[PDB]
Amino acid sequence: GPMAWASSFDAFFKNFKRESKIISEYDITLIMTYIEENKLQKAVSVIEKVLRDIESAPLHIAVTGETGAGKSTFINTLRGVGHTTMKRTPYPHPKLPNVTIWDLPGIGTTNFTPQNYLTEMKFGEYDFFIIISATRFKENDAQLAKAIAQMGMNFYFVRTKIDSDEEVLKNIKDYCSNHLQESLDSEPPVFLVSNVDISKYDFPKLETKLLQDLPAHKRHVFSLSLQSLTEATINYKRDSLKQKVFLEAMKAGMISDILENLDETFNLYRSYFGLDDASLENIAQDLNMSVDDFKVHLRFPHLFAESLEDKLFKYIKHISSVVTYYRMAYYLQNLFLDTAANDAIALLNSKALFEPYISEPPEYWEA
Repeated sequence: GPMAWASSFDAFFKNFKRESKIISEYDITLIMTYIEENKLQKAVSVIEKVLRDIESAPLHIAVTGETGAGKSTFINTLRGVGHTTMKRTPYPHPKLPNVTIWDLPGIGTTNFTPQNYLTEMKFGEYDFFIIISATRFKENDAQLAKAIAQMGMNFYFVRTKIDSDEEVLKNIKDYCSNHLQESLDSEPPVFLVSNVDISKYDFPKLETKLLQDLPAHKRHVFSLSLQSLTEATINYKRDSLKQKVFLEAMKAGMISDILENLDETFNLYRSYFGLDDASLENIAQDLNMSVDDFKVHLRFPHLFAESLEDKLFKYIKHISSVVTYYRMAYYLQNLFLDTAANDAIALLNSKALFEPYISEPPEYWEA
């Protein structure tokens, strides 16, 4: 009953990295206590509210520094795009409407003190600041960082690196910031980021830190904002989506019918992982084959083809083992999310992997 529901709620969220949890440790213990006290309406009301804040979370990121190719590329990276100003300029995310990346002019190109620069750029609107440079950070930049901390807000230093398509990283950091820990006195990190490959240098560490520092309810929309170009960014999306459908199942209490209603949800999920038709049709042409003949080696198109009801029956018993059960819609969504994430990971090395499926199976499904 309620006690087993509560203990199954607790065990589920222990399987996820700290920085990817879409609800706080406080809200977890809260929902547990209410369920244990059998205040079931109160618990559902809390879960509903949590889901409300996750789905409507705005994300406003201020990117401040000198103009140039590296800065524009990083702003596009935060919009999920792979391509003498004195005003800030908004750049809305093309796929998430609640997300806006702001281009702020470098403080050195204005006549503003740190405090007046921040009020001119309406600092209270943002979730955090990225202070970005292509060369070396100046005393200017360190005093702006100091002024942001004194507002009670977060900043991160990003140095962009021109690339073509270890020792380089250590040398660039000695060049770009050997005077930062003088002006600031706590030691701030610098994140080196490649202008071509988000897998390189410090960008994986940056996504992890930004997630860790954000409020729990904003982690979902941030994890979705980045393009599915590395195993790390795919898995942050996978784990965040899996938590969300579990919360939906917790608040809620003919497989072909259920599948047909999830059809729009399944297409949303495909777009998150880069498996929309257009993305797949493009990979198929680079491989010189029918897109229909391409998808034969992906697991997600034939996932719901031993009869399906028996496979699902056995799937549900594995997911239940470390009993609490949920609606069939929860298990189908969870299964589809693991299958699509695995297919997107395999396509990161598409052509070398054809040498019947190129992806790993979703756990507990085909065994």
